[PDB]
Amino acid sequence: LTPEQIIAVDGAHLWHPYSSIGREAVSPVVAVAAHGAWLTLIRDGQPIEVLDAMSSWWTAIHGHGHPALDQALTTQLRVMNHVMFGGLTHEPAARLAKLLVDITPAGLDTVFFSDSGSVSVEVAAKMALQYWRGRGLPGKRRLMTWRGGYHGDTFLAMSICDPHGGMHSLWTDVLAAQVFAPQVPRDYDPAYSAAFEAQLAQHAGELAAVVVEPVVQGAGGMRFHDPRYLHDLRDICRRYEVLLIFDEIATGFGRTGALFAADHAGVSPDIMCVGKALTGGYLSLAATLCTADVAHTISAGAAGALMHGPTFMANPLACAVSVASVELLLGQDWRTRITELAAGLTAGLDTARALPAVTDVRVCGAIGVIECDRPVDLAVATPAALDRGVWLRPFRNLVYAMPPYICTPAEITQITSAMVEVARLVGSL
Amino acid sequence: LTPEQIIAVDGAHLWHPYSSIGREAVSPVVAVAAHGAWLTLIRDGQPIEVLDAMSSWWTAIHGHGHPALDQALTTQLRVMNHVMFGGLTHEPAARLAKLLVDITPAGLDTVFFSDSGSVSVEVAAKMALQYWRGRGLPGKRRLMTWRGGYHGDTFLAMSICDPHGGMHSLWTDVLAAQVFAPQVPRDYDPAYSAAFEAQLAQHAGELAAVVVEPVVQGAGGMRFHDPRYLHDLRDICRRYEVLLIFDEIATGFGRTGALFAADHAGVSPDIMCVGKALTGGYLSLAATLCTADVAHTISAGAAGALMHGPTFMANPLACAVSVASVELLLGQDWRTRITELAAGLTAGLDTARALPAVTDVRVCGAIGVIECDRPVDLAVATPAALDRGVWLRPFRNLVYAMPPYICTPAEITQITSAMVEVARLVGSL
Ligand SMILES: COc1cccc(NC(=O)CCC2CCN(C(=O)c3ccc(C(C)=O)s3)CC2)c1
Ligand SMILES: COc1cccc(NC(=O)CCC2CCN(C(=O)c3ccc(C(C)=O)s3)CC2)c1
Ligand SMILES: *Cc1c(COP(=O)(O)O)cnc(C)c1O
Ligand SMILES: *Cc1c(COP(=O)(O)O)cnc(C)c1O
Repeated sequence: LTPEQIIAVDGAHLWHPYSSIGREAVSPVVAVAAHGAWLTLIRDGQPIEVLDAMSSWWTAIHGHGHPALDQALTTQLRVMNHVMFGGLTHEPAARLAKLLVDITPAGLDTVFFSDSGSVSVEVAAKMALQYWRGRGLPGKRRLMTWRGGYHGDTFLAMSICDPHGGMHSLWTDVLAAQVFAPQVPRDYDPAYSAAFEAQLAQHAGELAAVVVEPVVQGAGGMRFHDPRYLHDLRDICRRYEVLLIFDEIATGFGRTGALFAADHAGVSPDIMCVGKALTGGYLSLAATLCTADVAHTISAGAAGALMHGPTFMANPLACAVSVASVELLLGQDWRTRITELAAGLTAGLDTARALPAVTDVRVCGAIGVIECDRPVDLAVATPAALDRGVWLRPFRNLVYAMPPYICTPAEITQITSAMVEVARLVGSL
Repeated sequence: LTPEQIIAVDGAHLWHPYSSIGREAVSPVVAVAAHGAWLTLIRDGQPIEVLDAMSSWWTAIHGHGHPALDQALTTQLRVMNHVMFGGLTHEPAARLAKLLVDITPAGLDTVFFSDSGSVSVEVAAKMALQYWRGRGLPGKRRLMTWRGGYHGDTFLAMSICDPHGGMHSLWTDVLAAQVFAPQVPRDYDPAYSAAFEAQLAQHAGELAAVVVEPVVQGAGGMRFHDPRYLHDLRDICRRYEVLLIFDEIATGFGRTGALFAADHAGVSPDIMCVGKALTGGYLSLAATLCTADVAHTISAGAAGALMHGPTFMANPLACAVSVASVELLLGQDWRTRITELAAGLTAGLDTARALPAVTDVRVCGAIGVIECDRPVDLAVATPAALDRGVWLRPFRNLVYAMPPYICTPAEITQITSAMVEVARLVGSL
């Protein structure tokens, strides 16, 4: 198919994320290649190379087509594409499980592989509920979180997404009613934690778990909070006998400046989810880790097993590329790399603070955000960035980037310049 | 890692489908290769070649390491591993969407890609709910099904799984309460459809959709029913204005002897799910298709969009291998191939009917089932099958196979021989 033919098929037959059929304000742009930090896109019928400032939705941490990751995939392909994980095991699964247990916050000893972040969140919830059932406490079945969160699109995951953000409005009566604390603030205020505790205390006997995104709330608004809040959550959960689940599907694998965002706080959750960058952006894969205590309690309960098993559980191809991606991250000075990227993002976005429509500029590791005082027009913003050689996708009032770790200083300058200019056009009209 | 090292890591760190940690009666067997219809497994320190009689949980329709599928993957890898589907489109997605629209039951004109069958079921339910909300009838929010079904492991999917088979007593107050008709019989009985209608009639104003597995119920007990029931369902659904959803995640792509199981009845559902064999068993991928009417009604509603969007939506690698797998199937005389396979299964399983512990023998397309009078002990069955050069995984009281389409007549008889011998041992204790 030609780009024109692709557009015709797409408009007629393809759903996109959170999209319509037949009512799209702008056609999607045809992507024809991806290499390193660059996508090749079709603009006016011609192929142009642009920076993947979004890392293709947090995924492309090592860039596209990294020789080591391409090689890992092709190597596994020649030996074993896939076998069922029911009754069989294999080297890619064992290698990955071992790596993940070693590098995640202390105490996370068991690994349940699945196909996506939303599924890994549902697995996490299932672990939590089956845990309390194994303790003879089946009343502990609700979840608590703070506002501003995102945990995926399956129906349980939706129930802990921000009620405004995730629109409880058109989903009233269908979603499980969970417990929501107020939006966690940026700066540390012990009074927020005390209030969180007081609210949790009232519900402790019906709560299985607190579930949060640590340090960075991603799709719900690109908000940052002080790591000390996670220290408080660990303490509150310990004292009131409620499990703590960290959703690191967006934050994992160096993105926030630590290997996992929990490391900023020096705290371990009872259960942890990982996903987006796990395979370095090659293939869908996710994992849910839990402590020995959680695993043994589930296994010793009346049920005797965790009642979940995805068809493609622990897929050898996805596991093999993940092993390569993680080893590639660990085998370099990733901490200095992210620090340099953060510095580059800070320097490049600093000029945005003075712009009339800009309310905030914030950076955390390899994440850069310009917050505006009004919604960003995608029909204006997208071509504005493309003409500058950058692929950006604003959301609501946010112009943001989470660039590949391989981006040079010159590339970060190019990304930030495009971001600043998108923000300039917001306050123009 | 050596096979012994894999076992050690596995026992300590890896969850398996529907399993415990540290309480497994049998260790998993190490798989070290897969090629064509054969797996290389480690048994007592030695590699052995065995037939993949399960097609690696219904996935490996063309066998493992098929050159056309291997090549399709590496070709796509050379150009573009992945890009975000938010604001971008690509050739693999367009090629696959066009194919799927053109081969599925008539009227299924739009395609939503996701990463697993369970997610695709959640997307189907979301489509149905959003459809009725777009019609100003939000009271239509429940689902109806018949007993014996399986639809995946996420929480909404669980709500329509058989209440006994999905131990809904273990998930009492947590699952959505859905409407269950009695187990659909094997033989056609107009009285059953009359009762189905009478029950649906009572709930019509609160029902968004009927959701069923067409013709073959897989994980809920490998049961077959007369296709005429689907004709009745389509009629009932039309007359009472309830959407019809077919879950073809197990039945799709030739498995039951028709391209899709709905084709046995000439029936088109409003929404359809596909998954297991979609990529030929290489990679996780699923799709939910719906009619233009459903798509337009969602798009014209208050939301203006289907509120779902997986990170790896329409992954180019997975889509590219799926294109090759679907084209490979359509490019051969698959119908004759499946008829030959079914004949081989029927001929080879006939002797089992006489065995003392066997209650039924049944075949539908490339699916062969020996139903026993007692739950099958995996500790006996697995080694017994491996001794006969075949990988079999019984569940409950069922010794069954869904072999790769590429199995020769000799290989099919080897599979059935092993199945018969397993059934013979079941009656030996
Ligand atoms: C998750 O909801 C529940 C709760 C309690 C019991 C159940 N039971 C079921 O879902 C039965 C359905 C079957 C699904 C498939 N299954 C499996 O062992 C496997 C699943 C994946 C397998 C692979 C990829 O090898 S095997 C056996 C159980 C479900
Ligand atoms: C699930 O029901 C609702 C209804 C209304 C709002 C919401 N949730 C939201 O608006 C916040 C969730 C965001 C998630 C990310 N998002 C996206 O468009 C994308 C999701 C995946 C994208 C990719 C892979 O490119 S873009 C925008 C919405 C959910
Ligand atoms: C994206 C995301 C999910 C859902 O992952 P999918 O792969 O899109 O299902 C869950 N939690 C968080 C924190 C995420 O960023
Ligand atoms: C396996 C299966 C599912 C779930 O698919 P996963 O990829 O395991 O999530 C759903 N429906 C049916 C009919 C299936 O056979």
